[PDB]
Amino acid sequence: PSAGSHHNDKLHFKKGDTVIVLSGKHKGQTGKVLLALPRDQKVVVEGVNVITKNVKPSMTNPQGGQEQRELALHASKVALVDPETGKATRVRKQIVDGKKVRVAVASGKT
Amino acid sequence: SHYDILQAPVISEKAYSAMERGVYSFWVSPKATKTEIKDAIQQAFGVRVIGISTMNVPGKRKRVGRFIGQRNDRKKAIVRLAEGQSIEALAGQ
Amino acid sequence: DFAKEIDARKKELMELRFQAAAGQLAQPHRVRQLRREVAQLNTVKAELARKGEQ
RNA sequence: CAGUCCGCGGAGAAGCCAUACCGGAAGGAGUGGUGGAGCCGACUGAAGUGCGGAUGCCGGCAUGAGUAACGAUAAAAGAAGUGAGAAUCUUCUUCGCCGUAAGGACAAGGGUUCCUGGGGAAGGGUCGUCCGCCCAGGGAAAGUCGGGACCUAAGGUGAGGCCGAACGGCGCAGCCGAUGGACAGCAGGUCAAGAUUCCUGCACCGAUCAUGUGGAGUGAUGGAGGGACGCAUUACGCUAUCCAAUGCCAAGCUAUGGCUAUGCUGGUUGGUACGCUCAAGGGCGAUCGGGUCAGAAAAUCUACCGGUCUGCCUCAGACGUAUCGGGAGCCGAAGUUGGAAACGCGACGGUGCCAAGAAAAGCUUCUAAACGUUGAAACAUGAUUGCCCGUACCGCAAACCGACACAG
RNA sequence: AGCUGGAGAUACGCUUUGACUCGGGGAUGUCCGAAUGGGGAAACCCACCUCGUAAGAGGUAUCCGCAAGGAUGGGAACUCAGGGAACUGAAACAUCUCAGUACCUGAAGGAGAAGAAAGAGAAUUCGAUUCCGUUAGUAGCGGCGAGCGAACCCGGAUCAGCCCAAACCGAAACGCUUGCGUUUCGGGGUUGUAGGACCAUCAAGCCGAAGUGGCUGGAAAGCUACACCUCAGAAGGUGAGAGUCCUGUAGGCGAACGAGCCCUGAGUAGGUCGUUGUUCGUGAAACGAUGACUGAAUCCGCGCGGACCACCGCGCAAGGCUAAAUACUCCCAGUGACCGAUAGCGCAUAGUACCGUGAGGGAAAGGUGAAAAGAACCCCGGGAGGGGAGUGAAAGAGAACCUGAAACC
Ligand SMILES: [Mg+2]
Ligand SMILES: [Mg+2]
Ligand SMILES: [Mg+2]
Ligand SMILES: [Mg+2]
Ligand SMILES: [Mg+2]
Ligand SMILES: [Mg+2]
Ligand SMILES: [Mg+2]
Ligand SMILES: [Mg+2]
Ligand SMILES: [Mg+2]
Ligand SMILES: [Mg+2]
Ligand SMILES: [Mg+2]
Ligand SMILES: [Mg+2]
Ligand SMILES: [Mg+2]
Ligand SMILES: [Mg+2]
Ligand SMILES: [Mg+2]
Ligand SMILES: [Mg+2]
Ligand SMILES: [Mg+2]
Ligand SMILES: [Mg+2]
Ligand SMILES: [Mg+2]
Ligand SMILES: [Mg+2]
Ligand SMILES: [Mg+2]
Ligand SMILES: [Mg+2]
Ligand SMILES: [Mg+2]
Ligand SMILES: [Mg+2]
Ligand SMILES: [Mg+2]
Ligand SMILES: [Mg+2]
Ligand SMILES: [Mg+2]
Ligand SMILES: [Mg+2]
Ligand SMILES: [Mg+2]
Ligand SMILES: [Mg+2]
Ligand SMILES: [Mg+2]
Ligand SMILES: [Mg+2]
Ligand SMILES: [Mg+2]
Ligand SMILES: [Mg+2]
Ligand SMILES: [Mg+2]
Ligand SMILES: [Mg+2]
Ligand SMILES: [Mg+2]
Ligand SMILES: [Mg+2]
Ligand SMILES: [Mg+2]
Ligand SMILES: [Mg+2]
Ligand SMILES: [Mg+2]
Ligand SMILES: [Mg+2]
Ligand SMILES: [Mg+2]
Ligand SMILES: [Mg+2]
Ligand SMILES: [Mg+2]
Ligand SMILES: [Mg+2]
Ligand SMILES: [Mg+2]
Ligand SMILES: [Mg+2]
Ligand SMILES: [Mg+2]
Ligand SMILES: [Mg+2]
Ligand SMILES: [Mg+2]
Ligand SMILES: [Mg+2]
Ligand SMILES: [Mg+2]
Ligand SMILES: [Mg+2]
Ligand SMILES: [Mg+2]
Ligand SMILES: [Mg+2]
Ligand SMILES: [Mg+2]
Ligand SMILES: [Mg+2]
Ligand SMILES: [Mg+2]
Ligand SMILES: [Mg+2]
Ligand SMILES: [Mg+2]
Ligand SMILES: [Mg+2]
Ligand SMILES: [Mg+2]
Ligand SMILES: [Mg+2]
Ligand SMILES: [Mg+2]
Ligand SMILES: [Mg+2]
Repeated sequence: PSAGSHHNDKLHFKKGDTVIVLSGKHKGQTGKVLLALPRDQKVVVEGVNVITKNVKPSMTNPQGGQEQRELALHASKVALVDPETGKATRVRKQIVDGKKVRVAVASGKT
Repeated sequence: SHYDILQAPVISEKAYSAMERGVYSFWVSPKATKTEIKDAIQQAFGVRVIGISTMNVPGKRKRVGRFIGQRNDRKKAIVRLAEGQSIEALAGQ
Repeated sequence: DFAKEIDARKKELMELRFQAAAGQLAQPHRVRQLRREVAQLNTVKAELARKGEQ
């Protein structure tokens, strides 16, 4: 029993955001946020290939399958990129209405 | 008002074999008295009741994962109608 | 008029319970969604009770 | 453990493991092997700081040892089945053991142990395909049975009331409180598993209302009766219930040496309604009137007191007719005669005894007040109403009390 | 922008006309329980009265009071109060101590108590109460034994003193031989260097500066070459050790509703008898304190100054209220030369399992891995277990999942 968020159930990425990996064998690979699990700190991007095996199970079928699937990861990907990759994120710039806090590195958005 | 009283129709082969005879049985809230459940049937389905019986049923005491517990206590209640029986045609189909 | 819609909700809610004892229950969500409409109902009634009468 | 230095470490820390090296000892190094994430050395500071013992404590593992036993000396044997596997589970045919029990029904008390389908770890003193064990799902029905919506005993309460450093101790009425009083149905059928509950047949109870008879008096938290009670013996009738037979009915054989049925086996009535049918036994006297001083006053009801003339009521149970069941059996036969006989029924019987044997409501009878006396009390029929809790299963025991599938 | 409790599991779905989650109020809130319509073996039985269509709602205990409106019960430790031990020490043991300890019972609050001098005291000083230091083991008490043990001065924490009876006016109602006096209301009146009459910010939260390439490796946060930020190098997460990846931190903002500074007290003062508190055990025993019986004085008056007397000083009793400094810690935050699974609370959770008719007693605790990628598939076996294969850095990690010492086999 240890919550796993030392990061206050905050998340630096939205669902569907393009993202690059900092660390692990995936460092420098690219992916949109397919699933964002805040409190557990789990992040899914396409390309985190993992070979789950099962034709032991009956429910899908009397056999089953080995199959390729995603393996969700820690907020140890870079949250957001740009023509410059990686890098941190300034916020609080205004949208066309200004009601959307936004993002920038050197400068930009999203 | 009274739809809440009728917890669920009883399933099972015996309740079906009785349902062939024109008597119907359901679980009702344990607090329920005979008169209110007779009236709740006469409201919920529009037939006249002609006979009744009821029986409190303590739940089977069951256990998962070395956690032992009592299950909810039901109250079964069986009722026979006059010649305008057949209830709503929700039989075995 | 409020009690009429309450009881109309209660009837189908019990109908859902009756099917749920059986193998038919394809849309369990409609269960809890039927109950909040009851609660909201009652709640709004209380919200009128104090109003006007003070 | 702490402060400060020096540093080391996934080319791998502590810890664990060998080791012939090193200091005078407590000790400490070198190298190797696990290990996989923290840690050594120096100086200082503080301590829960050094274990062989305490019939020490928590823990694990030995010896006794494959030893004693496997929980009544009421024995078991063959076939056949299932199955991965069977001395043990299923079935069949013999065998043996209890039979005022070792059968059955209840109360407790336990709580799903009940039934069905499945399972095989552990529980079962061996096995296990099985179980009272594990899993899932069903089963539990009441106007009439027990309790409650009635009553009271002991006892416990207890406004008022009597006391007492406090908390509290008593305590009249009333109330609670069954082990007792009171009260309406029996016969049959059946889920795998419920039954005076459900179904079938036909009863009863109270309540409300209607139709009608009647067409007027009802008649209380108060009075009165009664309910209301001991023990031992014992007369008469009877039932339950069991015995006999050349009674009836049903079914078939038999053979071994015989019996050819007069042999063998089995059955041989339960409820209800109606009787100018038979019946022991049991109960009961009956009004008119007087007195106030009796029941608070009342009273047409009780008590006291005086006068007045076998009979009634009753069915225990039997017998007949009908009917509704059941009924051996291959849908349905017969239901006789004689006898025995309860602690049960008639009854609250007789007789004897002394130790002199609950209360209370229901209930019957009276008036008080009040309500009326041309929509009474009551009765008859129809209809309508019938609430709560309990009910499975074990229940002289493998399911309760004995730490156990316990010789209690 | 996710959510759909732990809970790890599927299906059904909710959400950018704002979900969830977080702070703030509202509204529902079955039955027991002070339980309170009545009963009762808690969580269940049985009623009555008004709404009256019915489903459904409200009332029906006792105590104080007209009437509002209070009260009953609960609360870890803390407070005050009514009762009040015994082991034990005394190397025995009665007085003594252990001790007004433990315990029971009552009242109450976030505190409580106490408190505004008929005082301490010996300078003709002090000027409420509480608490700390000290005076000081001084005085003193004690089978003068074991032992028990003050107070003033002085130094701090905190310091506020306010109100009524009573002489006197106005009655008003009632009490009597006639402009008067029992308890009620306003005025006025509160004392000792005598007074007074009547006549001269924190809450939910938002913003938040700064690093990249090569190397080892399974992995980068290590090493390394160059940098940058710092009112931020507290900390925790990330595949290993990250100021510059995340969350944060310093700083700054932050709300509709939200909590929080001639009189002056009599059945009494006093006394005798029984007793007791402070160091006070009858001692020369004052004083307070009350059970019993008694029973004064008024301002040229009353109590005390430790038997008692005179003098000399301190003070005005018999009516009340009064924050703060003080105690505790059920609960919250922070911190630690505190523990780290026999330690540490009994519990890494459980007052559970279990033991007891009961009051009550009362446990063991843990560890895959980075992430489940939690072992497809094949083999022997009903299994269980195992061998291959794969996943993974490691299967010298495989769910009887960190290490894996010793007994023992
Ligand atoms: Mg396999
Ligand atoms: Mg019935
Ligand atoms: Mg298990
Ligand atoms: Mg190494
Ligand atoms: Mg060594
Ligand atoms: Mg590691
Ligand atoms: Mg260490
Ligand atoms: Mg020690
Ligand atoms: Mg020694
Ligand atoms: Mg030892
Ligand atoms: Mg031992
Ligand atoms: Mg031998
Ligand atoms: Mg032997
Ligand atoms: Mg033996
Ligand atoms: Mg056999
Ligand atoms: Mg054979
Ligand atoms: Mg076979
Ligand atoms: Mg086997
Ligand atoms: Mg056969
Ligand atoms: Mg028996
Ligand atoms: Mg029972
Ligand atoms: Mg069985
Ligand atoms: Mg079975
Ligand atoms: Mg087995
Ligand atoms: Mg075995
Ligand atoms: Mg057997
Ligand atoms: Mg019943
Ligand atoms: Mg019946
Ligand atoms: Mg009864
Ligand atoms: Mg009493
Ligand atoms: Mg009784
Ligand atoms: Mg009885
Ligand atoms: Mg009866
Ligand atoms: Mg059948
Ligand atoms: Mg049976
Ligand atoms: Mg006798
Ligand atoms: Mg013969
Ligand atoms: Mg008469
Ligand atoms: Mg007998
Ligand atoms: Mg009575
Ligand atoms: Mg039975
Ligand atoms: Mg039962
Ligand atoms: Mg024993
Ligand atoms: Mg036995
Ligand atoms: Mg989860
Ligand atoms: Mg009550
Ligand atoms: Mg009570
Ligand atoms: Mg001593
Ligand atoms: Mg002593
Ligand atoms: Mg105490
Ligand atoms: Mg107390
Ligand atoms: Mg209190
Ligand atoms: Mg460098
Ligand atoms: Mg860090
Ligand atoms: Mg004295
Ligand atoms: Mg002395
Ligand atoms: Mg511990
Ligand atoms: Mg250990
Ligand atoms: Mg404990
Ligand atoms: Mg238990
Ligand atoms: Mg295994
Ligand atoms: Mg291994
Ligand atoms: Mg290992
Ligand atoms: Mg495993
Ligand atoms: Mg590890
Ligand atoms: Mg291990």
